[PDB]
Amino acid sequence: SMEQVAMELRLTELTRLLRSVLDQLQDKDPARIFAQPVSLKEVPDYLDHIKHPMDFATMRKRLEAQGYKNLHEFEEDFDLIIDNCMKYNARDTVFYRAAVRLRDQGGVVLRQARREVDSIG
Repeated sequence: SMEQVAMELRLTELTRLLRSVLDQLQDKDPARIFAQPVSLKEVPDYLDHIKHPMDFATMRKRLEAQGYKNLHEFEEDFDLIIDNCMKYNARDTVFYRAAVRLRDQGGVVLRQARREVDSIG
């Protein structure tokens, strides 16, 4: 139908906007701490600690499958990256500190994305 197409165009344009958001967020992680899944070869007990792992590569796969229906879902995944790290790692670690900086800096990017999504429908 024409409505299904129009809806698919909306999802495509959301995907385009989320792709730019994701690039902007990932620039706030220049050390690449959150680029890839925590290795279960190198942290074999990780899933005993963290029940829903997340990372930027995993978000990118979902994005490119148009797997985010709205900004809330995308933000949920970004928040998992930060929150998982802040639980697994202690406060006095480069990992925890990198998460805090990503959260603080990403907040700005996400504040305007919310406005752009409400604005452009």
